Amino acid sequence: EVQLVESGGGLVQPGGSLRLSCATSGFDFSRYWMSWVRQAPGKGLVWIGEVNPDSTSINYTPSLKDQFTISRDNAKNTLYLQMNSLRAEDTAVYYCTRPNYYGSRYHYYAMDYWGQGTLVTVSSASTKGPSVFPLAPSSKSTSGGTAALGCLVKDYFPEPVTVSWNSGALTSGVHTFPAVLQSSGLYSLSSVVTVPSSSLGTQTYICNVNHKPSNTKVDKRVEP
Amino acid sequence: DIQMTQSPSSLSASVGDRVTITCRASQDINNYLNWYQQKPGKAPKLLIYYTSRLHSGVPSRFSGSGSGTDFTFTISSLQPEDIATYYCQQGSTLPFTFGQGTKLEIKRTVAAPSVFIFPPSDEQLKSGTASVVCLLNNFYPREAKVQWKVDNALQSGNSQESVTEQDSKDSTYSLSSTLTLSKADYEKHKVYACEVTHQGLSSPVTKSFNRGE
Repeated sequence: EVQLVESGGGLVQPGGSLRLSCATSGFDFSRYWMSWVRQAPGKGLVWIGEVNPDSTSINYTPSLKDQFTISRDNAKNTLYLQMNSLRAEDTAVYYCTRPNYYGSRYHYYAMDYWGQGTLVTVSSASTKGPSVFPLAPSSKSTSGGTAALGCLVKDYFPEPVTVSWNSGALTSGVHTFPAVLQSSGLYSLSSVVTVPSSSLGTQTYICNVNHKPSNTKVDKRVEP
Repeated sequence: DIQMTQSPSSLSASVGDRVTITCRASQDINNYLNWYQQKPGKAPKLLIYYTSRLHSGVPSRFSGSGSGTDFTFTISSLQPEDIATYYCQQGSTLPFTFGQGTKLEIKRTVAAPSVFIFPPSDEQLKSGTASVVCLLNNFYPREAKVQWKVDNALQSGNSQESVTEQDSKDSTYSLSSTLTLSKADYEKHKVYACEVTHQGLSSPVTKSFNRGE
């Protein structure tokens, strides 16, 4: 099935440049128009622009034509977003999308597939990878037949961190908390899971932590 | 640029309710109108295209109507999984533009939290810091009080809270409270407790541990 994976997000200094990439799978990339949309934290969706199969038509939203250059590599099935002279107002999640349901002799489409997005943070601070600590299940974290366990992802910058449990095989009862800004200007979050109390000595629980801005990947085993 | 306005901007309804959202376009856009759903912490997903056409795998309970400048998005019977921000988007003229979004929230019955406490890990303690975590799981409504108590005394110190968005399965919230201390300060005290107040609780619930055991 259609897969869209953005990468390149992270920290950019004001006036700095960055190139985002969107690697695709599951479709003949060379037949589709491709698009980029952004979303500033807690704000709405803003269409940046589009590019046709042979790059003879590249259209942008007028107010962003200076900050962005869109291109594509058909041989690599990849979409690119060149970001130039970035401002604080450019901090956003950048989504690559696939236009489809094309209008007949009319420039219309609907974006049928979207990537998970890449967060671009515009700031003068430095990147920091996090420490990962277990939140061990105990009788103090057990309500009858239900036990809670988790991972504490501490002291990272910029956002985001992603957490999955047992390489995405555990999703029920998972709560990953919004990150909190600590007094040090570094972020911190926890991811928790509620599980059967009887499975504690049996089942293995591993939180998979990923902080792409620092290329930090940590698999922490959480034991009772 | 065509300006897309959505109404209401946010709404709360109960599971089983009929939900209707309107989209107005600043000019005639014929039927070149799309609707997207954005579930909490996820990317947008296409629901409807060309005003009323459903995309593959979209539940039959979602529908769209209208033409010209006025459009409607309907959920025939609201389900817990419909907690999301809904966006209309015009595909009539470049630049393609989105409405500001409509945040849909679910009203449900009172649920008391399950309270869990976590001492600092031996691994964190080795680095010279101790974070104590209090977890309030699956409660409703969002309103909750978490008080740290250290050796039965009220602890007014470096604690921070974080709350999730409404759960897509049971419409509840979860909350964490983290108390951070130096290893040296953590070792000065024996009992660590978090006292929880919620309207689902008849009396405040205290969860504690003795440092070490």
